[PDB]
Amino acid sequence: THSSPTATAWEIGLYYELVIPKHIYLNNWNVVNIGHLVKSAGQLTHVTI
Amino acid sequence: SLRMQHPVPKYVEVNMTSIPQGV
Ligand SMILES: *[C@@H]1O[C@H](CO)[C@@H](O[C@@H]2O[C@H](CO)[C@@H](O)[C@H](O)[C@H]2NC(C)=O)[C@H](O)[C@H]1NC(C)=O
Repeated sequence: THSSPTATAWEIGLYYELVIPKHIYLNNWNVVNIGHLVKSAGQLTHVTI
Repeated sequence: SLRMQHPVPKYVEVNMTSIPQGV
C-alpha cells in the first residue's frame, strides 16, 4: 500500500475454512475379509461375505 | 559289530483359534 525508502505498508487477504465436528472417534480398527474355502463337485471355491 | 539308528519321540505345540465370519 505504501513504499518509501524508510517506510512500507502491506495488506493481506486471508480466507479460512473451519470444519465443525459432529462426532469424533478415537479407538478404531480396519476390517480385513479372509472368507473361507469350499470344495464343490470337483471345483475349489473361495467364499466371502 | 552292528550300528543302528532308533527313532525317538518328540513334539511341538500348535495352538489355533477361529475368526468369526472370516473377519
Ligand atoms: C513345546 O510343546 C511340546 C508339546 O508337546 C513340549 O513337550 C514337553 O516337554 C517336556 C520336557 O520339558 C516333557 O516332559 C513333556 O512330556 C512334553 N510333553 C508335552 C505334551 O508338553 C515341548 O517341550 C515344548 N517346548 C517349548 C520350547 O515350549
